[PDB]
Amino acid sequence: LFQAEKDRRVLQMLRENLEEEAIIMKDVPDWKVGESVFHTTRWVTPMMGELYGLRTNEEILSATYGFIWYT
Amino acid sequence: PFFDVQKRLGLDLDRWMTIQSAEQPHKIPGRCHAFEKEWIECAHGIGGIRAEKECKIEFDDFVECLLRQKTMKRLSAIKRQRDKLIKEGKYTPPPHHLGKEDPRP
Amino acid sequence: MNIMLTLLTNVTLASLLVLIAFWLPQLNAFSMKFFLVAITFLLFDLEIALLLPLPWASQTNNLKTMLTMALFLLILLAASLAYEWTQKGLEWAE
Amino acid sequence: AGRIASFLKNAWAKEPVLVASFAIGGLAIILPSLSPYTNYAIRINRATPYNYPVPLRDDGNMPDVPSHPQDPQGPSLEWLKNL
Amino acid sequence: MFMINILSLIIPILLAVAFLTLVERKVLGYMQLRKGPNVVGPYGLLQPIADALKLFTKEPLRPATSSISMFIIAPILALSLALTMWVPLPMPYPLINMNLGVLFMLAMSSLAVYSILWSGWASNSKYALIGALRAVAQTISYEVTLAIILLSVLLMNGSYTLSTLITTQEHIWMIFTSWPLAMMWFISTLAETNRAPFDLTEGVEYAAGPFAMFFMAEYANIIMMNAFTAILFLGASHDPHTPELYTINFVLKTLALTITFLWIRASYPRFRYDQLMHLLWKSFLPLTLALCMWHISLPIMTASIPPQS
Amino acid sequence: MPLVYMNIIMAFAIALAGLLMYRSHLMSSLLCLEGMMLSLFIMSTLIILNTHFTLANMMPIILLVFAACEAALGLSLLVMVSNTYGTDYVQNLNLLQC
Amino acid sequence: MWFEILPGIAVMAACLFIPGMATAHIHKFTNGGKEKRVAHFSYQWNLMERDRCISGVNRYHVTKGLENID
Amino acid sequence: MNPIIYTTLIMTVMSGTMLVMISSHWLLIWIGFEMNLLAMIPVLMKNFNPRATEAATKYFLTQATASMMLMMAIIINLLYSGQWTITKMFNPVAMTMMTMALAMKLGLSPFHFWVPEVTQGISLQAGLLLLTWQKLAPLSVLCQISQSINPNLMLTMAMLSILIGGWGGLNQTQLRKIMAYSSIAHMGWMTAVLPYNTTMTILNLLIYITMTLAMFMLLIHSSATTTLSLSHTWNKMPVITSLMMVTLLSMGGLPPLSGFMPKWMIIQEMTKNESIIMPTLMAMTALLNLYFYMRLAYSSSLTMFPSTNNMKMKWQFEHTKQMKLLPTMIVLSTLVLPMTPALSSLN
Amino acid sequence: PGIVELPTLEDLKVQEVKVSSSVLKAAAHHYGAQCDKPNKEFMLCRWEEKDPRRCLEEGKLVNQCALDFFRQIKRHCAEPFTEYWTCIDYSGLQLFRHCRKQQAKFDECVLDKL
Amino acid sequence: TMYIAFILSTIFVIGFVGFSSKPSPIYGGLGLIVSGGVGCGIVLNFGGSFLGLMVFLIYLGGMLVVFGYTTAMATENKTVFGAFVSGLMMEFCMVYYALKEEEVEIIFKFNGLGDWVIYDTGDSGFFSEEAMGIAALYSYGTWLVIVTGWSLLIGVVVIMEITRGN
Ligand SMILES: CCCCCCCCCCCCCCCCCC(=O)OC[C@H](COP(=O)([O-])OCC[N+](C)(C)C)OC(=O)CCCCCCCCCCCCCCCCC
Ligand SMILES: CCCCCCCCCCCCCCCCCC(=O)OC[C@H](COP(=O)([O-])OCC[N+](C)(C)C)OC(=O)CCCCCCCCCCCCCCCCC
Ligand SMILES: CCCCCCCCCCCCCCCCC[C@@H](O)O[C@H](CO[C@H](O)CCCCCCCCCCCCCCC)COP(=O)(O)OCC[N+](C)(C)C
Ligand SMILES: CCCCCCCCCCCCCCCCC[C@@H](O)O[C@H](CO[C@H](O)CCCCCCCCCCCCCCC)COP(=O)(O)OCC[N+](C)(C)C
Ligand SMILES: CCCCCCCC/C=C/CCCCCCCC(=O)OC[C@H](COP(=O)(O)OCCN)OC(=O)CCCCCCC/C=C/CCCCCCCC
Ligand SMILES: CCCCCCCC/C=C/CCCCCCCC(=O)OC[C@H](COP(=O)(O)OCCN)OC(=O)CCCCCCC/C=C/CCCCCCCC
Ligand SMILES: CC(C)NC(=N)NC(=N)Nc1ccc(Cl)cc1
Repeated sequence: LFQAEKDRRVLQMLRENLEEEAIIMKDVPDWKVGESVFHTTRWVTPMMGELYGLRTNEEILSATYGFIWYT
Repeated sequence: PFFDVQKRLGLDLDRWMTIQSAEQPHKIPGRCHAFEKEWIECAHGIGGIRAEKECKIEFDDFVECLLRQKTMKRLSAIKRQRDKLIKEGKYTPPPHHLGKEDPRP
Repeated sequence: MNIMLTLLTNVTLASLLVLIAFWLPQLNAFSMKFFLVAITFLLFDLEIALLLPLPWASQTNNLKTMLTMALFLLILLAASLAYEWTQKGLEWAE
Repeated sequence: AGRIASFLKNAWAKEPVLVASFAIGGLAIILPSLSPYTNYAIRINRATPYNYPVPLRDDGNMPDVPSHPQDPQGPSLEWLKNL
Repeated sequence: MFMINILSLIIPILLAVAFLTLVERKVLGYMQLRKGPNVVGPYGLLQPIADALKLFTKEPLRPATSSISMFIIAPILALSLALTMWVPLPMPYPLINMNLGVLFMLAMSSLAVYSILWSGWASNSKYALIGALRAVAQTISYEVTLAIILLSVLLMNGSYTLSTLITTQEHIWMIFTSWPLAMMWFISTLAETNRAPFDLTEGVEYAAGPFAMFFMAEYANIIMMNAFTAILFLGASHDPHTPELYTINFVLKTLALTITFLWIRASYPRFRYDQLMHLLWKSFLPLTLALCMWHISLPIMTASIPPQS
Repeated sequence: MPLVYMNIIMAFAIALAGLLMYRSHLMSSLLCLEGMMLSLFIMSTLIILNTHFTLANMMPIILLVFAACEAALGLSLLVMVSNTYGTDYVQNLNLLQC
Repeated sequence: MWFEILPGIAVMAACLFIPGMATAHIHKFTNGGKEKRVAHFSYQWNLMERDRCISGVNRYHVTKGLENID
Repeated sequence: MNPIIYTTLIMTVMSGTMLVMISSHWLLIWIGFEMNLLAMIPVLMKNFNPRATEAATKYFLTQATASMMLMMAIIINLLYSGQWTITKMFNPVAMTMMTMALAMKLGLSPFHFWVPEVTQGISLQAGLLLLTWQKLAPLSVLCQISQSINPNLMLTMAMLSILIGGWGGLNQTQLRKIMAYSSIAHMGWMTAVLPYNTTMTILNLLIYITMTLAMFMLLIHSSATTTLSLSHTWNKMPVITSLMMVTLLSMGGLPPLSGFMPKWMIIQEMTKNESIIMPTLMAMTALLNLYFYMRLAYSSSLTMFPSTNNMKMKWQFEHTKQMKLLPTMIVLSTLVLPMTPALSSLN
Repeated sequence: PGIVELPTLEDLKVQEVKVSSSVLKAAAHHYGAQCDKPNKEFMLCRWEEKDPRRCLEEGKLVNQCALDFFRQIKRHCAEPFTEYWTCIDYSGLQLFRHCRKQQAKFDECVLDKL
Repeated sequence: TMYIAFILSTIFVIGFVGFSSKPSPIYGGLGLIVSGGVGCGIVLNFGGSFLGLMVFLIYLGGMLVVFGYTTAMATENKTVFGAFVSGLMMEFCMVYYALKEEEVEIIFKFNGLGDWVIYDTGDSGFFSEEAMGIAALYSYGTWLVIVTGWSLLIGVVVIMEITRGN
């Protein structure tokens, strides 16, 4: 169950980030939306920055240091 | 220079630790296991010169997975554009990026 | 964060107490034998560092190999101690 | 055996700490090899599930692979239960 | 609330240090057939306060030829590291629950060694420097022995977690399991804390307020060592719904161990420096290595390896 | 590569420069030598933890052990030189000439 | 007599009682009358984060169940 | 030093070098280097004196700095490639750091001063072992990583080594310093041929090792450490002086001796790759080495320097210790030119 | 190079199993025994495809099976299960050792009913 | 974010600058202790708990204690301040360059966006990957244990022989 929930959450966050990127980068001369940086079409595990780049600092800090700082 | 005693005697002194796609304890995968495996399978058995000349796509994918230079550049460009837009006030963040949203289980 | 706050509180309280005690009345107006002990301690501390990851190493499926390696490290440590003992590195004669 | 007996007698009267340490070390080295429970310990370590038991695609030629966790096929921890 | 918890951990420790000074004086007196302080307060319950007030309102004697930076840092470091080693101790719940708590204790002690060296080098006096060097040698040797013993003990625990230590000792006592290690651990803790028969340093330059800082740090270290020994070898039963029983039992065991420290100091004469140095490297270290080998081999040969989680 | 790696490499370079520029004492040279190993340990552990190289986690421990053994050897040589000459000054090491 | 040592030992015991009892009381107070969750591993931390998310009041200790699903 | 401890340390040095030469892991190679240095220091400090202590201290400082640089290069290579296997390094900066560290270990210029300093500080056996083994190992590492070596930097260091060795040997008078500068020049030749043919590198290594062993063992036999001390050997055992003279002639590259074969093969290999100026300059610069070889040979073999009076007692007594493989090393260092095509076997 | 394909938010919506970790852990062995088939299908899909986007339907089926399992539990043994997961929730480590009585009552309830 | 790791790295570099300026052996040792503590903080913040505690314990308790002990038993300028100022200026210039934009004019190319960005979303379960990898020194790593133990024994013999004298 947790694997399915994690996959769904990751996909939803990626879609939200893609929509926001499309909204923001609508005036750049040459900027494809959702363009990958890999030559392969294989699925690549999203980076932490790719998911929490455009979110709040509290959420970023929680996601990056929550387990390390919890004692 | 290189007396390959390990290959001659069938030993495993350090070939287990040579690469990160080998057998790991508890089957813990590496960060770039797939990219390294693809690069190794491309470059195996063709020699160093041909490996450098031909498996450039695989090597570039491996290096991109390792260092994340291009991904970081893209994210920084997006962040810079967003900051410039919100400085003028033309662009406003959505509620979920603003901080008013329900997370997912 | 919690550990950092605890350390900061401890250091701050210690400094405050030391400064209060310091200014409350102030209102106005080579030995070779000793050196070898340090080197032996450093080497045995390195051996201890090697021996530290033992509790987790007992959970592996190669119990025989793990036991052999741990006993080998301990035997080498004992051999170093015995060599120093026989060569009189532990003597405090003068 | 007279010489070794005399040596042991003198060591037990002069360096009892060294005699005890050497005896403990010798027992520590020898006993695990001549023990029946080492295999039990190895099996217990191997029986502990850390990773997820990824299932296999059924091909019709897996008689020893259970189709359900409660099926009689597959490894059983009855020995560990009675231990 | 976390700051409240930190203060509740800190201030009672200092109060316990002061009343431990009082209790030590009274116990030594009664063992020596005297009475001990029973005049300053009712049954002498004002002597720590009087001593603290006098030491605070006493004139200091900071040397002109001294490094002020080290002269100030050394007592601060000593007191901070004395107070820091109480945050991972469970009683029954640690203030800071760490996955690797034992290694934190070892690192804190190893850093606490620095205070003696810095204090000796701050006075710019040759003789105090020599005394500090001898103290450093003794402390580092017994640190090696303590580290090996603590490694040996935790092989029956499965991890470096003191909560897991409590869970392991739920049934029986690690002192029943490994009493020779308990003997050597107790003696090595005595030598590390520099109590008799190992008080070679006291058998000087600091005075008035800064001296009280070192005294409090040393007594806090003694109490912490006794509490750690009680947790490690005299594990009490923990009930999740009534944690106060475990706290009472743990405090009683810690008091018993500290009283035993005072008892030993009263009873025994003093070792010589070379005699206590030969005591470790030629009597404790070989036995410690042999018992470490035995405790490595025992879980494997008996199929009793503790769980990692 | 992020800026943390840049700072670690800069620290290693500074420690290396300090070793190559003696002032009076040989002890300071050993201290600068030990700083380089600290920077190397930090860089190695950051790289290994970032890439989840599980089997490589034992490399920093081996590096630390060997470098501490080298430090002990250097301290032994330094105390021998100090016993011979009276001070740990590098100026006394001039009997041999090129 | 020897029982005159007890008041000092009593004060020491009272002082040493405070840390553990205070820690337990604070842990039960800041977690809704329950023991503080021990997140020694990433699995436990993920469980805590999921509990906080499903609670929605940004408190992991606010537990929900059958009355919440249906 | 106890004989058992001495042989244990020698075997530890050899085992470290063997680990370096057989390991396919950078961590294991670094471990081998560390073990080699650790076991080598007491060999230098065997005969205890302030000069030996100073030489050992300088050697330790140099080797520790080189090891730190090598480990930094390994880490940098790991950062950009994530590979531990010793192959063509994937980062130019890491390759440059590795090349500089290995040059410092070998003694190539401008990292050469410690070579004469330590060689003068330590005794003859220590100098022999130092030169031979401590140049055997890093050359193996360089041969393994040859395909990524920067030719410009490698050839610059090689030519600097040749020139510095020639001039230092010209000015020096001490036999051990002369041997150190000779070693520097020969290492320069080897590293010059390295980026083109590791087989030629190995051939030069073998010939240089044979000649150095012969020369050092002759010096030990004659118990001479200076020019004037060697000038008295003709009055006690003139055979040794003649053997030393022919060995010195061979080390200078004079045909038809064995020393001409490495220079000849290196010149051929370098001129195959359309490189003429470098072989020409390298060949012309060896004349300085031959000059100080000939100057040393004048004082010992071709002339008769004045002797002393106790040399009569020296005549009365006889040498006791026998050198191992001395005649074989003398023959192999002067009469193996007609066996040159064995470099195919060496390949 | 190329455009990453991502499913739209409409097909990423499904009724989540909104229960706490204590509730999930209380009904863990029974959940694994009863909803074994969809869970194993989803895990095999994930380990073969190596792509989250290729096994969304299996995840939805897993969620549906979990919801059905919890509804079946609530219809019959709501109170014994409530006591069991209340007992489990108190412990910081959520151990099964301290609730051997509530677990026994819950197992007796589910065995008799379902 | 708060650039906590970046601040720790800057403090690490500043301590290195001080201890390489070397006002005195004791002050350099103290600066090296501070820098070691900062590096332990860096690795602990990254997530290497066992390796950070190992560096703390070994380095500070054993390695820098014997350095001070040797220095303390010996007891035997504008250049230091100038070097310290130059190092601080260089570090501040590099930090400003990196924060303003990608400082690629150095021999390496650095992009500054976040050590949380450079992380990964993966996670283990009911075990520590670092702890398991380090404990693999006995199951795997048999050769490493043998060579390290032999090196340590030879180092004991070496320090015994060198300090003998004669
Ligand atoms: C005078 C000498 C001074 C030497 C040191 C000077 C520099 C001090 C630098 C401090 C760095 C702090 C690092 C930790 C930052 C937070 C990281 C974190 O959250 O870690 C979680 C970890 C959690 O522990 P864990 O290992 O159980 O983590 C696993 C469990 N999870 C993942 C669930 C958390 O915390 C620790 O490891 C605690 C130990 C920290 C050790 C470093 C600090 C030592 C402080 C004492 C020495 C200095 C005393 C100075 C006194 C005054 C002198 C004048
Ligand atoms: C100065 C002379 C000292 C003489 C010896 C004093 C200690 C006696 C024990 C043997 C010698 C010391 C050995 C090392 C320490 C051993 C610790 C030990 O076993 O301790 C035993 C007990 C605690 O053990 P316990 O039996 O309670 O714990 C049971 C543990 N489980 C459940 C795991 C089996 O502690 C003491 O007796 C404390 C002694 C020191 C304090 C003296 C003042 C208090 C006197 C008793 C007060 C009783 C009421 C307290 C309040 C109750 C409220 C409900
Ligand atoms: C084969 C011919 C060798 C000739 C030369 C021999 C002497 C060379 C120098 C010493 C080399 C030692 C060999 C080390 C190779 C290690 C690999 C091999 O030994 O396998 C190990 C097997 O472990 C064994 O217990 C041997 C451990 C090493 C031997 C005991 C210690 C010997 C130390 C020798 C040097 C001591 C130096 C100091 C002397 C005083 C590791 O087990 P591993 O495959 O991975 O995983 C478990 C799988 N099992 C269960 C099937 C084994
Ligand atoms: C947790 C820490 C607790 C620390 C204290 C624990 C034990 C406390 C025991 C106190 C028992 C009461 C002591 C009373 C002593 C006599 C009081 C009186 O005699 O002194 C007066 C002045 O003394 C003070 O006012 C009383 C102080 C009592 C103690 C206060 C609490 C102790 C301070 C706690 C500080 C804790 C921090 C320090 C830790 C080291 C002067 O009165 P006087 O001039 O003759 O008047 C004439 C006498 N007549 C009336 C009968 C005719
Ligand atoms: C009745 C016993 C029943 C059990 C018997 C089982 C077998 C026991 C076998 C015991 C072996 C005998 C060892 C005792 C002899 C030790 C040598 C001795 O007698 O002492 C000499 C001398 C001490 O005399 P000093 O006080 O220093 O100088 C005196 C100056 N006038 O000892 C030495 O020289 C050192 C020799 C041993 C070094 C010990 C160093 C640490 C080694 C112990 C670690 C144990 C590891 C276990 C590994 C065992 C397998 C190898
Ligand atoms: C058997 C071991 C004993 C030998 C070693 C002991 C060393 C002690 C050396 C004695 C010399 C005294 C100076 C050393 C300690 C300095 C203490 C100090 O600075 O106190 C300052 C403080 C000043 O007054 P305040 O309290 O600040 O203001 C309020 C005034 N009522 O206290 C004082 O009154 C002291 C002022 C005068 C004392 C100094 C006079 C003697 C100085 C001569 C130089 C001797 C230096 C000793 C050299 C030691 C090596 C040979
Ligand atoms: C060992 C002797 C000198 N000590 C004592 N009898 N009492 C003691 N040093 N005085 C003291 C009392 C309380 C406090 Cl918080 C600090 C110092």
